[PDB]
Amino acid sequence: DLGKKLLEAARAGQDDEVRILLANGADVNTADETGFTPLHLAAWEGHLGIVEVLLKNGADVNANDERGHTPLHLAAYTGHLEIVEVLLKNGAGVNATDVIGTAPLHLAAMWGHLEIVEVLLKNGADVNAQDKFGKTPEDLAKDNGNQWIAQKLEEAKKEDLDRKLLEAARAGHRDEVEDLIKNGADVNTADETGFTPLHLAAWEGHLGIVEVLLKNGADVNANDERGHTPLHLAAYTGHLEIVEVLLKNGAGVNATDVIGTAPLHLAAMWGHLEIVEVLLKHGADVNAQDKFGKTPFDLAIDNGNEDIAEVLQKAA
Repeated sequence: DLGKKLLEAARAGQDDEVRILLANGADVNTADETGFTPLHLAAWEGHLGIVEVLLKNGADVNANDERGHTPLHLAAYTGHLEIVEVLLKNGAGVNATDVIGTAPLHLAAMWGHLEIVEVLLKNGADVNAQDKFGKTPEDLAKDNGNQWIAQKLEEAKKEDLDRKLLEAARAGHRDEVEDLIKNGADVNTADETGFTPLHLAAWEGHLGIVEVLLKNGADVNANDERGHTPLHLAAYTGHLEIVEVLLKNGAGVNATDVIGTAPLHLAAMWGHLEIVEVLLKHGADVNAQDKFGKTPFDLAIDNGNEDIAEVLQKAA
């Protein structure tokens, strides 16, 4: 009956009695009739001291009860922020669900535990997880009156939809892009360096996605942190058909980055003759110097692109 005495001590919060019982051979993973273990109970009542002890003595951080509740489900239910951080620390399942489909984030967002919510998200909690009733954490927050947590969850949702749109744009998944847009993703979002979905599509040469993004209000002249526009990226990677659509949709043909390089500079240095001819036809300044002083002609000569040098020398 050591199991009963360990369950009791864990619930009451008797730190020493927990150690005395474990030392005398108590099974750290015993369970009452419903399925709660010594860890479940210590997490339900908030005894951080016994939590750390039990984990250190071989407790299963992810034990389930009859209804599929885990220790993390409980600590998130009772608002004990310190215990949640430690359960995750030992490999607790941030997205473990119960028979109803409820995850810890459903619980921390239903009982107004702002800190626990942002801690769960940082560890990978899914804001779009739906329970058996079709409720996400954001739905339960609005049903109870936690409006700040609801906004935070909305923020994380848009943050996640934007990341997906950037990746879909890079990878060339026209279907995912168009659906992400129809779900409210910002076509103008930007990663840490300032690349928008239209930057990535032009860089990778996915013409179909360039067109879609532009038809949905994408900033054709958006600048990354280095001052590059999508046209800069299409010109130097050599995607002729994208350059034409970009220019047809308002692309500044004389945009300059932090180094003072225009698209013509990049097309001439990388040796894309057709794009050089198209840029000139659309108004590119043939004589433009970058901050170091080089013209596109000098860059073509530097790289042995004689055809390009000829065309630039004639347009000058």
